[PDB]
Amino acid sequence: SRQPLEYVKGVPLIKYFAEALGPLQSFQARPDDLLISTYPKSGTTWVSQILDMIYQGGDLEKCHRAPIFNRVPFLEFKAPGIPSGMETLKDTPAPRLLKTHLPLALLPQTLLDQKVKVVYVARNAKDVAVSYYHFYHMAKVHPDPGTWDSFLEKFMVGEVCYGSWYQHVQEWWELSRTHPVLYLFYEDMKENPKREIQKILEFVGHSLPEETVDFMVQHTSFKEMKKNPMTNYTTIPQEIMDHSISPFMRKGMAGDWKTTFTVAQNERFDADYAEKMAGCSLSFRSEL
Ligand SMILES: Nc1ncnc2c1ncn2[C@@H]1O[C@H](COP(=O)(O)O)[C@@H](OP(=O)(O)O)[C@H]1O
Ligand SMILES: N#Cc1cc2ccc(O)cc2oc1=O
Repeated sequence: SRQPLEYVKGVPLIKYFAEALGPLQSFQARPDDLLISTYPKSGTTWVSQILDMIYQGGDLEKCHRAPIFNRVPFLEFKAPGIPSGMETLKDTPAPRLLKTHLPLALLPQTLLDQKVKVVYVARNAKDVAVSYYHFYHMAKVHPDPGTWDSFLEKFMVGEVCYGSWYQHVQEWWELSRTHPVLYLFYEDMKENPKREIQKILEFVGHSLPEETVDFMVQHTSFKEMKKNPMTNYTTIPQEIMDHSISPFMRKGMAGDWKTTFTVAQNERFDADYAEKMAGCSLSFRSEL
């Protein structure tokens, strides 16, 4: 493991994800599919759990039928010993929830032709960066992230798995212009999850009772999801993920980046960020 990244169409990737793209070429989307798309560490699991509960009518015992990574197939996923997004998906009953981090340049065209509904979650880049740094350590398939300063440097030039956060959040934002895309923010979800959930409920067309929403709002909170082995990844083998080094469910906070970023890193990050997100309507909250 810890192989360096491989590049495909300008997108750096973990070697195994890269290979995954082959079999991923045969994939056929259905009109009733729903795609969960985020830049890594931006709240994929949060919203996956939310979405699956909606798909099970709120029943909690049904959501414990299997790991979230089995309930929500990971499109580009493939790893040494353990089913590939494509396998797991063969036994996946419709309507299907699917997970991806792929930028548009790599996204299977079938998804756009079938006009598949997309739920996109964005998070502030500073928190994403810190989160991703910690994730790199614990998720052993990735290259050495190095020191934090070193990793922060790569993250600014997009030399991390999945490429530039700046390109990802902006390209799906423009797609939303003209594809059914619910475009959400991690920090809004943090602020008032109930509100975000109604948005999701509306988006997917379903409608659920208050009692049921508050129910979901609470079994989708960080602590509950941190408790639940069907969401905390603690059944994924040690070799792929060691939660000792760092939990998948680490902090779940907005503003955590302030205890990692140095003042110098912050000033340099802010200056470069301006340049890159210039002429863009996207407006992020670094803190609540
Ligand atoms: N229910 C929840 N509420 C808030 N944050 C959550 C959450 N479940 C997971 N997260 C956080 O989302 C990040 C991982 O997202 P993804 O699923 O996209 O990889 C981690 O952030 P931290 O590293 O800040 O803890 C994780 O703690
Ligand atoms: N190896 C590996 C993994 C990479 C990975 C990347 C993104 C993600 O959301 C979940 C992931 O889970 C993994 O097990």
